[PDB]
Amino acid sequence: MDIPRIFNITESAHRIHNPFTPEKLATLGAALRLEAGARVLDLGSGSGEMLCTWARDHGIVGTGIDLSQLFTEQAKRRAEALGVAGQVKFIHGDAAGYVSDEKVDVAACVGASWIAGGVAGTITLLAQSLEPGGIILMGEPFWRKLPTTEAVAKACHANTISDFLLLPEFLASFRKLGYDVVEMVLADQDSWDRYEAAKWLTMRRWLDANPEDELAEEVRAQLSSEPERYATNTREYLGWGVFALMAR
Amino acid sequence: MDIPRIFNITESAHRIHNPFTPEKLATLGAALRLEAGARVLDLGSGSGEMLCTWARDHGIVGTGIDLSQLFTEQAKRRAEALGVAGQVKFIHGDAAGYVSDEKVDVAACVGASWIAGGVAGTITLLAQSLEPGGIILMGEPFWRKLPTTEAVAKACHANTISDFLLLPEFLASFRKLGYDVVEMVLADQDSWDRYEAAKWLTMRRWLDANPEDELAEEVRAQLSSEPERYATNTREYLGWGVFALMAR
Amino acid sequence: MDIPRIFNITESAHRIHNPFTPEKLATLGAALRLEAGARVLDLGSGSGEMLCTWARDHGIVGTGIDLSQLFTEQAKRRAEALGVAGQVKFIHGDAAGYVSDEKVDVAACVGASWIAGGVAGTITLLAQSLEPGGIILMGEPFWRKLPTTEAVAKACHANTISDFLLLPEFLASFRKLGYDVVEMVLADQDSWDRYEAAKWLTMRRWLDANPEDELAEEVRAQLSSEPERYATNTREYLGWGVFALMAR
Amino acid sequence: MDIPRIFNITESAHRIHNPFTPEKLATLGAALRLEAGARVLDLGSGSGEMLCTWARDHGIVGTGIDLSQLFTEQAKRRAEALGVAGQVKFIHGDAAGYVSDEKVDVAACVGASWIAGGVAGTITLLAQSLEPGGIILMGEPFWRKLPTTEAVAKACHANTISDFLLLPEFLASFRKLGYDVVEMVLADQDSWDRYEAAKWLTMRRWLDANPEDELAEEVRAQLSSEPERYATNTREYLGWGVFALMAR
Amino acid sequence: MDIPRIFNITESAHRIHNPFTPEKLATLGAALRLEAGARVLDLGSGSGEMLCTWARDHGIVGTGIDLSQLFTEQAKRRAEALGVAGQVKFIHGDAAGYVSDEKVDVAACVGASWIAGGVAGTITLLAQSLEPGGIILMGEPFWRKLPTTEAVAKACHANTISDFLLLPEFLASFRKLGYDVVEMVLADQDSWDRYEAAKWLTMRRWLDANPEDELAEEVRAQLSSEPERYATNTREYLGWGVFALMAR
Amino acid sequence: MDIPRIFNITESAHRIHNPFTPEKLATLGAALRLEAGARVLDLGSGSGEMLCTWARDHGIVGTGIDLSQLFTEQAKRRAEALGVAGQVKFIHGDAAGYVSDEKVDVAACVGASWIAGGVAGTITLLAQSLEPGGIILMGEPFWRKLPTTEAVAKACHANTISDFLLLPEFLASFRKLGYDVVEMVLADQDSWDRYEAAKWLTMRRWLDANPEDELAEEVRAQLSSEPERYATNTREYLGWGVFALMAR
Ligand SMILES: Nc1ncnc2c1ncn2[C@@H]1O[C@H](CSCC[C@H](N)C(=O)O)[C@@H](O)[C@H]1O
Ligand SMILES: Nc1ncnc2c1ncn2[C@@H]1O[C@H](CSCC[C@H](N)C(=O)O)[C@@H](O)[C@H]1O
Ligand SMILES: Nc1ncnc2c1ncn2[C@@H]1O[C@H](CSCC[C@H](N)C(=O)O)[C@@H](O)[C@H]1O
Ligand SMILES: Nc1ncnc2c1ncn2[C@@H]1O[C@H](CSCC[C@H](N)C(=O)O)[C@@H](O)[C@H]1O
Ligand SMILES: Nc1ncnc2c1ncn2[C@@H]1O[C@H](CSCC[C@H](N)C(=O)O)[C@@H](O)[C@H]1O
Ligand SMILES: Nc1ncnc2c1ncn2[C@@H]1O[C@H](CSCC[C@H](N)C(=O)O)[C@@H](O)[C@H]1O
Ligand code: NA
Ligand code: NA
Ligand code: NA
Ligand code: NA
Ligand code: NA
Ligand code: NA
Repeated sequence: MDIPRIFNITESAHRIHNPFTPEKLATLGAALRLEAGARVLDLGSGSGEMLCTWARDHGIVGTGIDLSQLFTEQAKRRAEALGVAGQVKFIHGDAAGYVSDEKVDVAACVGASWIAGGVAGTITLLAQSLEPGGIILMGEPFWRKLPTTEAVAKACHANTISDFLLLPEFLASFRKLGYDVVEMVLADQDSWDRYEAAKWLTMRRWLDANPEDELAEEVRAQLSSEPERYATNTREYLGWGVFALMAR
Repeated sequence: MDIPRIFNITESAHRIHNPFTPEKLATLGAALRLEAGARVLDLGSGSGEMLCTWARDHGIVGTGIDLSQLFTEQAKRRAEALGVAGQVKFIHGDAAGYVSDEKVDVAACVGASWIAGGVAGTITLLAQSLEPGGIILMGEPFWRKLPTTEAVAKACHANTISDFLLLPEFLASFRKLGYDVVEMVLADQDSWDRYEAAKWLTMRRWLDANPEDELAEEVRAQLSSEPERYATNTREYLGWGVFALMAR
Repeated sequence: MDIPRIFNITESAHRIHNPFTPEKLATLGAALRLEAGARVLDLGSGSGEMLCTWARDHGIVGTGIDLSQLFTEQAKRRAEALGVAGQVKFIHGDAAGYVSDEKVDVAACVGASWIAGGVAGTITLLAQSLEPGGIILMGEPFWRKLPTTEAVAKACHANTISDFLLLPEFLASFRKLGYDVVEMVLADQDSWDRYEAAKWLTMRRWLDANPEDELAEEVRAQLSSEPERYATNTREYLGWGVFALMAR
Repeated sequence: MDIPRIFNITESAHRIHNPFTPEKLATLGAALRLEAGARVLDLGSGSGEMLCTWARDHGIVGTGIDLSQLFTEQAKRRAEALGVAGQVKFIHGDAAGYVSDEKVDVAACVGASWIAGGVAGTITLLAQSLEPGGIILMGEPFWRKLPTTEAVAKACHANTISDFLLLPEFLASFRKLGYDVVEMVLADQDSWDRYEAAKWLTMRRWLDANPEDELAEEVRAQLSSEPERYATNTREYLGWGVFALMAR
Repeated sequence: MDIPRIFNITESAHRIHNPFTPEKLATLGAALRLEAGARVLDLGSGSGEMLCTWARDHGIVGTGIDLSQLFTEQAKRRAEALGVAGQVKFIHGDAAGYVSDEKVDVAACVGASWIAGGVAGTITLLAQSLEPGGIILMGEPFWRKLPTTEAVAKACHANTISDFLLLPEFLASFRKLGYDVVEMVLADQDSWDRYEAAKWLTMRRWLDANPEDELAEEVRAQLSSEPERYATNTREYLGWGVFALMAR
Repeated sequence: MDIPRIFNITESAHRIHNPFTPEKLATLGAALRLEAGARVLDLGSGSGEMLCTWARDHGIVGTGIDLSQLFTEQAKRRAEALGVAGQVKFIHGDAAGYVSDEKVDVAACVGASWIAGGVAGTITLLAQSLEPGGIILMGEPFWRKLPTTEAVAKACHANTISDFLLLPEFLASFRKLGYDVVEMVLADQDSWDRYEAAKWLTMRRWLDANPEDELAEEVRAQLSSEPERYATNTREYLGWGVFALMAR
């Protein structure tokens, strides 16, 4: 099995499947003070950009599990291209209930927390793989500012305003779970632009090539509506970041 | 050991050590559809009013653990007075890490969640005592409305506004923990008045009797300031309720 | 025929199918100054709680018509349980166009006014059964405060904001129909909680028992979303009450 | 002498001539921790509901003075009906300057403070009857929220906004007089509804019976206008409560 | 009998006794798609401008009843002046309870609904004269925008804000009565100016001619105050229109 | 081919298929200073009211293309009725890509700009038919005021708020295209009422005649909801006008 086809089409040219730039991803690697040889587990690892670049830049080793066949293949090509295939392994499969045999120094789920039914569930899962004194990484949305209506929330892929919290309350929610927040690297509007806008070029080039595809009608509708939807709703209201956690 | 002396002085005449009336407490018992013989565990059971009245009215049995020696003694006198000592047992002691040998149908912590380091920790503790298909009860504050300043928060015994959530987000926080909210009974302003205002009469009568006590100066200052503090801050801004939870 | 199955599932454990507590229902009985022997007609009588309790407490007699087979059966069991079956009769059927042969002192429709196509139509219908000098009872929603968006209205089971009025304008609407408002008993937030929150426990227990039912998917979705929806929309914005009317 | 006829007509069926329910009145009795044998003086005692019910429920004894002949007669019938005539005495007369020979444990004026020219004057009067260590009870209005215009104030039976204070400032005003506030029981909107709405049924039934009375025109005008006036002005803006005071 | 003298003085030179221009009145005639021979009943027909002009322009026939002797005489002169006396009949008298013997295609009350005690009563009366498939016309005020204070309402000849509704809620009120709104023609500020400002010239010319009349003092006061009152209150806040209704 | 059936049903009795009165349409003709013999092309000409009335009043000649068979037939009957069939020709067909052989003095698209994929596309198309020094006419919506939510936009037949602009920005958009705005005639609320309200009478009369039509259910739902929807959304927020353009 796989993820739905439309995601593979829309994000086929993304290295990072989230609102983070390469510069943010490198900032995060350095913020974690990763040492050579550190072991990383990444559940929902996308196209392996985090593991591949940290292997290259910090000498880490690790494993990435992802449900997408396409993105798994990209991750493997990426590790070859960077010269780090010896350090990082990519597995195509479902990461639900995944627990590592050898403990890791960093256990991450960067924007895939439905794997264990939400943020708390995912933290509990990742904790099972974690070396005492290690770090858990959660990549998650929050309100950059509070939407004025529930409709802005539904245009940001939530059901209600209560699905997300403003940053102080979101940070508080990790504390209330039992964790210290020990680091964080947040998206800014420019990093959101990178994630969203790149989909538009990808979609248009796909559409030009696939005018009689069963999905061409749907894609054409998305391409038409997305820039304005994104600018009106997401760009102003939706925050995102990676939060580093250690259990008290 | 015990709780600090000032709490015993201020609340010596309270049956319910929270912003709930007798009528709210009975509403809660009926809302839970308690059957005769149902087993209840109550961590931080106060003066045993919940266990004693539900024993009388619904035929439940149970155990209440409380750190206060005074309130434990009151709970035992209450059970005798109601004719339910055969059904409900009160233990003087620290409820931290308390796990029941026999499972219970209802496992409760009504305004004492620091016992396991917060709401999530306490839910996890209570779950260890719970019969499959049972209910967890959490009695907790939330924002009735959002304070306009951090100072209102500090006047409501929080450190920051982020310590509490508005009701929709608070309900969402239980869902995000993995629980369905299956019932709730909330304080209203009248029930808050019962909890707070009763302290003033108690304090004044204590003060009249104990003019040379080491605490008389402190109590005199509290009595003077409390009604206005309460009316300005708590009465308008601070919500409270009991939430009934079942793990999904 | 019957009402849709989902209502029978959700409300199977409700005595009162509206945002009124037992205490509100008793307040209403006393507010009407009901005399022993007074005759009451109740169209859309639910589980007969109003007729049964007023029979017990005030010595009234009457008839309740309801389309639900389940709720009719409950009403009949309730009258037996209270010792008032001699005083109150429950009929399973459609109350549209129902006119009593003997006149009544109180003719009521408590939250079922679609029976005669709305509030005005229902008042006109009930008037046909009414003794000169009798009282008409209408149980109806109104805006507790004005929603800020049409979406809050649609989340409160209206189509538009104009479907309901703020209380002064709603009271004015009865006056403009030709009636004096002679009494009223309104829901508060606690009574709304009783009506809504009780559905959640009922639904969860049903779901646990009926995992392969054709409705399990729908019920699971409702249970997940309802507490937050209710707290965000209904609890703050939607009013409800019973209004007592006499024609000028 | 007597009170004006219109008040006797409008309130002839009220047990409590203020925005308090029976449940609030009983809450107040218990909040005061009244002991059997405690002596109560009630100036402007209405229909004696406070004295009669506290005699029945707490074993108090006392005296109620009221200017209304009707309400005095009702109070005497009430004490007989409850079996407490031996404990409570009702006197028809003017309570201005009334000082008790035997001291009392509770000296009350519940919504009649014009007797001594206002709140401060009335407190000073009641203090003359009070046992050292006793409680003074004042039943008084305040702003539940601040009216936006002087016209809302005049529709709430004040002359100006400055006639009343918001609750914190009102509580402060007792402190500034020299008293600790030691307890309080406040009206809510439901208790206001009980007080106001009951007048409408009373008025309509009176009007039906007295179509050619000199007051029928005035009463008809009041009945027409009151529900909307009440809902627009009083229900949202006007607070009321009973405050228990002890001199510092 | 007649209407009070001051109205006859103020409006003696008006053809249309409402905030409608001739152009609005003609728009309304065409909007109703009146056919030659259609029968119209007009209760409170003023100076007969609606009947006379529709007779001339659409070939309708009809009857107008008005309580003013003056305005009845004007209506009769108007029908002669337009050459339509054969088509339209004006009757001086009270239109309360008026029911036509022959049914009509259009039954109208344009700003005189106190005749049957309000909008609903008047609709019910007009319905008695109506051919199945005919139209009822109601000319009524509503809030163009919501006044900020009750005083603006009293300056617009209402008692309270709740006397009128904003247009969406007003339209909803007809729907809730059982009627489809099938057409409407609304006043604008210019049509209000025509109705109000014309009174000022009339009043001044009357005053110049009648300096010792018993009403000269009152008229002088009105003339002085009206333009500013009108501009401050009515022109911005008060809406008006004619609504065409058909029973569902 | 044709337009969908529902439009033909709803607008069968409209001469002007837009929020313009006859008086606005005549104002526009005079504003353009049309000379006898001037040639006009009208793409999406509706029922030909613009061409027919300008032929009659200004002596213009022209051609109207419309996709509706019904509205084309009406246009031809209209030209006969006005005595201008010699001057104006109506063609049933698709106006997309339509370019005139003889140049015209006025090239118009009045509320049909989807013909060339929007305002800019339509201007470019019309320009191909235009005599140097001629005028292009575009009939288009804009925001009369900015909706407070995207839902108001969707209730005004847009997808997002960004679909339309406030008038200054809308006028700027023509300037930014390369055109001077040389004249304009805008709808007001009364002209919107004419366009929308007339649909309600048409729909009701259709419904009365066609109770078993496949569309009766849909039409009944529209008739019920439209007046309130229109008053809440369109009447206050949606602007419309005809803008006269000359290329710089
Ligand atoms: N059950 C599952 N197990 C593993 N991966 C899953 C999954 N469900 C979804 N995914 C993957 O979760 C990812 C979410 S996008 C984030 C990917 C990556 N962390 C990055 O930032 O680039 C997708 O790559 C998708 O393929
Ligand atoms: N570590 C601990 N173990 C058990 N009880 C504790 C405790 N720390 C505080 N408490 C108790 O927690 C209670 C908080 S007040 C709430 C008490 C009770 N549930 C009621 O509603 O009336 C106090 O009674 C206090 O004695
Ligand atoms: N046409 C109809 N005739 C009679 N009852 C109807 C009906 N349509 C719906 N109902 C009933 O109307 C009720 C609405 S709920 C309110 C029920 C009751 N008055 C109470 O307050 O508890 C339901 O019990 C439903 O069964
Ligand atoms: N001068 C006076 N002396 C005694 N009673 C007076 C008075 N002037 C007014 N009253 C009484 O003051 C009362 C005010 S209403 C409040 C009555 C009562 N405390 C209750 O809550 O029900 C009326 O009963 C009226 O008769
Ligand atoms: N009881 C009654 N019966 C008939 N006409 C009445 C009436 N009471 C008032 N009127 C008339 O109602 C009218 C209100 S003014 C509106 C008049 C007319 N429809 C127009 O628009 O011009 C006045 O002409 C007044 O004379
Ligand atoms: N492709 C197309 N070619 C020509 N006319 C079209 C069209 N698509 C829609 N229309 C027409 O465009 C019109 C939009 S309504 C406006 C019509 C006219 N200008 C008036 O103001 O009255 C309708 O008459 C419809 O029939
Ligand atoms: Na940036
Ligand atoms: Na309350
Ligand atoms: Na309450
Ligand atoms: Na209440
Ligand atoms: Na105008
Ligand atoms: Na206008």
